[PDB]
Amino acid sequence: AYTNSFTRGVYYPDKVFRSSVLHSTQDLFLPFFSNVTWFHAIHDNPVLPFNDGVYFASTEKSNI
Amino acid sequence: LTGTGVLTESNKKFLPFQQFGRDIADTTDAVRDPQTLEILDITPCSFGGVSVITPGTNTSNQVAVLYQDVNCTEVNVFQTRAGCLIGAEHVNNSYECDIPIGAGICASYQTSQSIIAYTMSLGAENSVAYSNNSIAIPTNFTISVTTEILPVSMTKTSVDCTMYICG
Amino acid sequence: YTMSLGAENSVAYSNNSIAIPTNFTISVTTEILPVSMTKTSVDCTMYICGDSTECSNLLLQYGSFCTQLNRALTGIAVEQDKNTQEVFAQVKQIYKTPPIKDFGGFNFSQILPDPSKPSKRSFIEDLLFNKVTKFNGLTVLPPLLTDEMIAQYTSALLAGTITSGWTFGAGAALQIPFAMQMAYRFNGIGVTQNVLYENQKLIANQFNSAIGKIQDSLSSTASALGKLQDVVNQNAQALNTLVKQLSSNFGAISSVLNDILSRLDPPEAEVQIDRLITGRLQSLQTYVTQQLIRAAEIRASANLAATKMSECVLGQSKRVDFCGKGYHLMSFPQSAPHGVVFLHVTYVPAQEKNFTTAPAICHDGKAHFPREGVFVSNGTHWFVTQRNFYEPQIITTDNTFVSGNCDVVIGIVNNTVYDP
Amino acid sequence: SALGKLQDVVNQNAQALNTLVKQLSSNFGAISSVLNDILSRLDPPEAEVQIDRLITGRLQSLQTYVTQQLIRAAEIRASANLAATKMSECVLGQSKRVDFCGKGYHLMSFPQSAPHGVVFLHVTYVPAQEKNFTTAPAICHDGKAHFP
Amino acid sequence: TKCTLKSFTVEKGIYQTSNFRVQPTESIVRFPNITNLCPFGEVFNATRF
Ligand SMILES: *[C@@H]1O[C@H](CO)[C@@H](O[C@@H]2O[C@H](CO)[C@@H](O)[C@H](O)[C@H]2NC(C)=O)[C@H](O)[C@H]1NC(C)=O
Ligand SMILES: *[C@@H]1O[C@H](CO)[C@@H](O[C@@H]2O[C@H](CO)[C@@H](O)[C@H](O)[C@H]2NC(C)=O)[C@H](O)[C@H]1NC(C)=O
Ligand SMILES: *[C@@H]1O[C@H](CO)[C@@H](O[C@@H]2O[C@H](CO)[C@@H](O)[C@H](O)[C@H]2NC(C)=O)[C@H](O)[C@H]1NC(C)=O
Ligand SMILES: *[C@@H]1O[C@H](CO)[C@@H](O[C@@H]2O[C@H](CO)[C@@H](O)[C@H](O)[C@H]2NC(C)=O)[C@H](O)[C@H]1NC(C)=O
Ligand SMILES: *[C@@H]1O[C@H](CO)[C@@H](O[C@@H]2O[C@H](CO)[C@@H](O)[C@H](O)[C@H]2NC(C)=O)[C@H](O)[C@H]1NC(C)=O
Ligand SMILES: *[C@@H]1O[C@H](CO)[C@@H](O)[C@H](O)[C@H]1NC(C)=O
Ligand SMILES: *[C@@H]1O[C@H](CO)[C@@H](O)[C@H](O)[C@H]1NC(C)=O
Ligand SMILES: *[C@@H]1O[C@H](CO)[C@@H](O)[C@H](O)[C@H]1NC(C)=O
Ligand SMILES: *[C@@H]1O[C@H](CO)[C@@H](O)[C@H](O)[C@H]1NC(C)=O
Ligand SMILES: *[C@@H]1O[C@H](CO)[C@@H](O)[C@H](O)[C@H]1NC(C)=O
Ligand SMILES: *[C@@H]1O[C@H](CO)[C@@H](O)[C@H](O)[C@H]1NC(C)=O
Ligand SMILES: *[C@@H]1O[C@H](CO)[C@@H](O)[C@H](O)[C@H]1NC(C)=O
Ligand SMILES: *[C@@H]1O[C@H](CO)[C@@H](O)[C@H](O)[C@H]1NC(C)=O
Repeated sequence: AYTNSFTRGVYYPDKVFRSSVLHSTQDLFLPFFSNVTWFHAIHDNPVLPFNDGVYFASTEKSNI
Repeated sequence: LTGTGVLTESNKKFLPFQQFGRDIADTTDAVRDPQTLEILDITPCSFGGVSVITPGTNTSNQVAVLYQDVNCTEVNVFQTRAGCLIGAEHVNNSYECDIPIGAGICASYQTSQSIIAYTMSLGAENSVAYSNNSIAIPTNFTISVTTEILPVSMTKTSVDCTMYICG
Repeated sequence: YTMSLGAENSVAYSNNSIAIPTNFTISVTTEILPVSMTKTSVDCTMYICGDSTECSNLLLQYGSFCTQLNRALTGIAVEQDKNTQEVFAQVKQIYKTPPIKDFGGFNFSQILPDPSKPSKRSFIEDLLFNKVTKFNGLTVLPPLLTDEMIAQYTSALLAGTITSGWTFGAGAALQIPFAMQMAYRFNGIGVTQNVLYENQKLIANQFNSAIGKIQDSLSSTASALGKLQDVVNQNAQALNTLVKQLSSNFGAISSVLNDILSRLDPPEAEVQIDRLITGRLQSLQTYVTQQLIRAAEIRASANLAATKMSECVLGQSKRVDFCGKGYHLMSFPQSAPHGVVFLHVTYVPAQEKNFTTAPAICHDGKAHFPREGVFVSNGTHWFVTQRNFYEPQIITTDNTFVSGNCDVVIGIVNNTVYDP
Repeated sequence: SALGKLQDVVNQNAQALNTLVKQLSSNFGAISSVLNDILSRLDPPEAEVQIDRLITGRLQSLQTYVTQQLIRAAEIRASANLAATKMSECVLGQSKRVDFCGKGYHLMSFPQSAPHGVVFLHVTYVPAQEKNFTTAPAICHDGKAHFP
Repeated sequence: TKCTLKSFTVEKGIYQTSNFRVQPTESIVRFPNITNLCPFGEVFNATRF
């Protein structure tokens, strides 16, 4: 299964405070609208590659 | 992280994970004190330039000193928007600009004599006696001759690049 | 798509047809010129070797490379004030309008100083200032003439133009009723002054409407000040690039000089410092060269602005399209951030008719030519009228002159010439 | 001070040449500014490096000089074009352009030569004395409006 | 000024002769108060070896 990553996967590249500024930086980011594999936990915990870094997200209602 | 500057209190709301701030030029703007979680601004220590305002040495050896873009703190002291001017007397009377300082302030050597600083005039005020039925028509005239000097040419220099570099 | 270049419009040319305007419109156009640029100053020693004795000692081996950049920047800073002085300080006295604005119906309240403001600028000037918007040894010097003083110079020039026409430029300001000043302005473009006097109310209303349109344009069109915003942006970009260049390594192990000095012994630190000095000196030389070229462009613009001020505001321009499209009457200066704005008042023909014409009229065998104007026919009767405004008059010996005879002039027509 | 516009050009060119010549005394990182002292003391493997450093410094100095001369030459060219325009429209003719040929109403001009420049003597008509008169745009006679 | 212009006569005007720069008076060294100590006590002052 795949879903749309939309605009998720952006993190603060460093610990520098900036305001009212557009800052251009090159780092390991999740490409926008890329495909991320969708796993389910109903009614599935495989081992995945790590490559050069992994973005992880989950949705919860009972802290599974 | 090291540097030189003046540390002052600030009202910048740093986020708990942010430790340093930067300006548009990528220089350090502020830091969070690692012992007490307050934000301190970093203002580089005052710097600028020293200008000497003087009448020609054929008249007097008295000079005035302008410290550009500084306050009259770190340095007969007159604070102007051009910097801190020391040695020139501030005179309320305006005159034609003589030795320009900047930001509307000029200095000159006048009256016992000393260097003074003042806001320049720009000329005498002269209202025109305008009305809807009055015309001024010249009755006499003067023929004047003025001199306008323009550069036309410059010295035709020539440099032997090989002999200059590797003589 | 392939661009057009405009509508196609053939002219109804023929050997005996002339179009002469019967009505006119007074238009006001806005011309914005840069006059000055930010008087930047860079401390080459502090920029290259900030608070570093070793770097300064290595820099001293390059001789005058450092101080000649300070010299070039000083020259630029000085010529920026020379440019401002040459553009605005063209009037020997500070003139002011009378308290009673009895200018023949012409409303100047939107270009004259507003006494209620903290700085006596006009409404339009206030609109202009509201549209146009480090510590590494880079400083900015203030201008010699403050915005208030520039506004005072433009006020003096405007009051002179309004109350004395062009007379204040040549010598003393000689008061003249504004309507008569406009009568001279009309005569200067080949339109007889009675056209002004008979249409004084219409002309004043057209002028006031054109000024209102200028106000709406400046209040609504942000792009109007692009010529000045581009200069401000170029100078800000040059300074931001110069400062950003300090973060470059230029081949060194680190862009931070203190990190090199604290980690390497002199035999290697001196090499890394020489690399940083070379990179930063090249950056300064590039900046200074770009500033000299931009300063030359600004100087050319300031010289053009001063020429326009002298031959447009202080006088009346016969130069086509020098002071806006149309036949130039008068111009009014307005100040702007690092520049000057000219409001050009021009006479533009508005409505025209197709008339039949002739180069000359025969009476008793004599060839009569107009003293001023041209001969026109409405299809039954021949008249003489001024070339720039239809105003038919009976053809008389006081309108025409005799030269030669009917057998020489090509296209001469038969009519009668009235003898008063 | 009347000839400052020409003296400043002469001074700028003299200063540029003095700076260019003085740049030969700089080391630019070399052990010595004198090339013969490097050649007489170091073997080729080191002399070539010291020479490359001096060549880089002196070539950069020449490039700076030439760029400054090109900019100054462009300024002088603009001034010369203005002077030629004034000559044609001021000396050879009569100028209707306000303040192009001096303050006042231009009558005639006379050229004079000067070192590396031209001097114009502008003859202008300037009103000297004035009176306050009452005026009117037109006069009625028999109901007709008369204009001058 | 005389040295800047390389002359013993100075014409009327304003000349830039030297750059002013405030010097620092003292250094400031900052590190957090108590990060984390190391249990060297239980190694040296161990009850039994
Ligand atoms: C117009 O002005 C000129 C000078 O600008 C006057 O000539 C002067 O007249 C006075 C007499 O009051 C003599 O004393 C001067 O020596 C004259 N000077 C020159 C240079 O000629 C002339 O008289 C004036 N004309 C009128 C009608 O007032
Ligand atoms: C010349 O043009 C002006 C406008 O450019 C005319 O003035 C207008 O006249 C109409 C009457 O048909 C009025 O409704 C408008 O309000 C007028 N406008 C202004 C600004 O006055 C003028 O009438 C024209 N003259 C001739 C002879 O046609
Ligand atoms: C000149 O124009 C200004 C506006 O451009 C006029 O000022 C207006 O006057 C009316 C009353 O007649 C007020 O209601 C407006 O609020 C005013 N506007 C501004 C911006 O001041 C002024 O009256 C005109 N004067 C003449 C003689 O026509
Ligand atoms: C061309 O102009 C002439 C001169 O005005 C016109 O002749 C007049 O016409 C009016 C009517 O419009 C009569 O009341 C006058 O008595 C005429 N005067 C003369 C001397 O003939 C003529 O009508 C105009 N032609 C056109 C086509 O408009
Ligand atoms: C204009 O009028 C003149 C006379 O005033 C005309 O000249 C006549 O031309 C014809 C043709 O050659 C001759 O036969 C007549 O003898 C000429 N008249 C005289 C008095 O000699 C001329 O042709 C007229 N032109 C037009 C275009 O009507
Ligand atoms: C990702 O998957 C979606 C459908 O699940 C597809 O439309 C999209 O093109 C895929 N992305 C790429 C880069 O192929
Ligand atoms: C001194 O030199 C200046 C030149 O700027 C000149 O104006 C002034 O008259 C001179 N004074 C004396 C006493 O020579
Ligand atoms: C200069 O310092 C005084 C007090 O030390 C302060 O009131 C003033 O605003 C300062 N001026 C500037 C331009 O910093
Ligand atoms: C100028 O006049 C004001 C009063 O308007 C006064 O307060 C000020 O001190 C005067 N300036 C000097 C230098 O005395
Ligand atoms: C004159 O006649 C031509 C005929 O083609 C016409 O196009 C033109 O509009 C006419 N002029 C006016 C003012 O109407
Ligand atoms: C104008 O040209 C036409 C031909 O197009 C000719 O018949 C007529 O006579 C000419 N008129 C004049 C005055 O030249
Ligand atoms: C005209 O009258 C005004 C009144 O204020 C006066 O100032 C002016 O000098 C007079 N003109 C002449 C030429 O005297
Ligand atoms: C460090 O100093 C702050 C400021 O007083 C204090 O609140 C904090 O408790 C100190 N750290 C520890 C571990 O006590």
